[PDB]
Amino acid sequence: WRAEGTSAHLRDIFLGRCAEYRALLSPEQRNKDCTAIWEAFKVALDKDPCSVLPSDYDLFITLSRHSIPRDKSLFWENSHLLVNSFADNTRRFMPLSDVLYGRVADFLSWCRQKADSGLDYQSCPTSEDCENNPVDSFWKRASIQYSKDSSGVIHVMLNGSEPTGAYPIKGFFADYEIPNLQKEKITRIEIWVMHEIGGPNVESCGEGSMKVLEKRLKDMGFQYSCINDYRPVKLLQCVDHSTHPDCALK
Amino acid sequence: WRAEGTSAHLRDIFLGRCAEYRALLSPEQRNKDCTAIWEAFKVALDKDPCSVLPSDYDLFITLSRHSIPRDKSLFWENSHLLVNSFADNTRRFMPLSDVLYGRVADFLSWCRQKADSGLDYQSCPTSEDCENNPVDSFWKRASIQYSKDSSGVIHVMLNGSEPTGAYPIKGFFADYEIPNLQKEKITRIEIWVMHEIGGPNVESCGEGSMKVLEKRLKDMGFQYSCINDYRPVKLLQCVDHSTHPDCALK
Ligand SMILES: Nc1ncnc2c1ncn2[C@@H]1O[C@H](COP(=O)(O)OP(=O)(O)OP(O)(O)=S)[C@@H](O)[C@H]1O
Ligand SMILES: Nc1ncnc2c1ncn2[C@@H]1O[C@H](COP(=O)(O)OP(=O)(O)OP(O)(O)=S)[C@@H](O)[C@H]1O
Ligand SMILES: *[C@@H]1O[C@H](CO)[C@@H](O[C@@H]2O[C@H](CO)[C@@H](O)[C@H](O)[C@H]2NC(C)=O)[C@H](O)[C@H]1NC(C)=O
Ligand SMILES: *[C@@H]1O[C@H](CO)[C@@H](O[C@@H]2O[C@H](CO)[C@@H](O)[C@H](O)[C@H]2NC(C)=O)[C@H](O)[C@H]1NC(C)=O
Repeated sequence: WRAEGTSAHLRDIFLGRCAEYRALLSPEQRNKDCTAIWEAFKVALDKDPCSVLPSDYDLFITLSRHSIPRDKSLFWENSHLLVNSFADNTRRFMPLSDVLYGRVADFLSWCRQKADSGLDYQSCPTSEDCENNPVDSFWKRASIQYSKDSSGVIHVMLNGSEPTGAYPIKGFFADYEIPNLQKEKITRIEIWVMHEIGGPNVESCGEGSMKVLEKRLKDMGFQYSCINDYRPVKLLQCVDHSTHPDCALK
Repeated sequence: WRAEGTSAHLRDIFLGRCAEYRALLSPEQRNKDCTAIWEAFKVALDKDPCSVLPSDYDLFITLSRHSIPRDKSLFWENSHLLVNSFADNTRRFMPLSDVLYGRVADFLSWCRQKADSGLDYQSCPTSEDCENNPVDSFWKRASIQYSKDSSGVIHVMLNGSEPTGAYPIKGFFADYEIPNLQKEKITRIEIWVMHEIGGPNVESCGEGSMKVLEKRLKDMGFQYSCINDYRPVKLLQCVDHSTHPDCALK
């Protein structure tokens, strides 16, 4: 397998994240069974590492699903760490990694061994090895739910320093989230194209892949907007480059 | 008991945090038994809620102690959340909450029932209810170790918008950390007096309690320096006040 093996102490990490997250929930939605949720998630670790389908996690989602505040969704591509830091544990926004079912598996890996009941800690199948692997199917399933339950002002953070452009036509956002957005409960979509401090400006709003994205969104009939280096986020990137001119304050 | 009761699912949270932290540990000091560590922690947990002494956590400390990178220590007062954010999980600096034994208890609460073998999820004793309570003796023991194991350039983040002054002459830093710093392995102490954006400038370097802190450190023989609103941290504060004039860029 050409990808990371399952995360060590997966169960403990999972249950822990689940426990801590419950605190961030509203008492009316606070009653979540972390053991049951782990139990349903665990089903994929009992199948062939190349035979797990998104729907296999339907029960898992059912047990952990909860509502997302209006205007709090934050989608993204190529900006994982910045999104988590900016989202600041649901304080500012609530990206998929700050929603119960996304929180418990964020950055982790998992998969059973090819011909054995045990978990493979050596490596796990990538999309190339086989399409229906545990981790991908998990995220496809989780992305869909996240898209379906999102409402109001939709935010999206893209990387304008990514060599392949800010918008991947075959990414999770393009294949599993844009299609699952309930247009009826979405007021508008606002893109933030971020660039590395002094970093390369491969694409900015309205250029290259961003034209492809914008077209699709408008075609689908969405009020749309785009901001290069959205300030709050730029300020956060700047924390690590205080002396750089782009970060100098008045 | 006037303090918060013990955190729900204390064990699951503790084990999860411990498990996750292991990854952030150097391959040499990655050998940590979380269950063991939890069991040692539980030794102080099962005593009378007002009969727990810092010494009661010696085993726990022994089993979870690990080195702190030279020049990466970050002490503080009245700026817990900001410190946790800036440190950004051992990436920039390594505050006590980013060291194994601090990370497992950060923000949590705990104590056994006045008269029963079960944990009291109703309330826990505060400093006034009684001195030797589980939580306070914990941070006393942890603070002492963190200080004992710090070296290089010592950093300290204080809140200059604190009504009562930046330096609490009776806080943990003054009573349990400053006394345990090892001068022979410390180069200098640098303080960052942070003020709320727009917020009040109750005290700045060289004013009020800051004069006391400076004088104490100097009488002890330390090289000392103080900075008002250390830029990197200021920028982080600015993330939430992007439009405020103190946060405008060039
Ligand atoms: N919101 C999300 N949170 C976490 N992982 C996600 C999310 N959406 C999709 N994923 C999947 O995360 C898996 C991990 O693969 P990597 O791309 O190596 O890691 P990463 O740190 O998530 O990098 P990114 O998403 O490309 S910036 C992929 O299968 C992603 O498609
Ligand atoms: N490095 C540390 N990490 C976490 N808690 C600490 C640390 N040093 C001391 N404590 C204790 O944290 C406990 C929690 O009390 P609070 O002061 O209400 O919370 P807090 O979030 O720590 O707020 P602060 O310290 O005033 S900004 C107190 O018993 C503190 O003395
Ligand atoms: C935005 O994309 C850039 C380019 O891929 C990321 O920066 C690269 O990060 C990798 C891994 O850390 C490095 O090997 C490259 O050298 C980096 N290139 C540059 C120009 O910095 C950047 O990390 C991405 N931003 C976010 C938030 O994920
Ligand atoms: C620095 O100290 C100030 C003042 O004690 C803290 O701000 C207070 O925070 C409470 C709770 O959030 C509010 O109810 C008060 O209105 C705030 N006072 C002021 C003047 O803003 C502030 O949180 C501290 N900073 C940090 C990083 O902990």
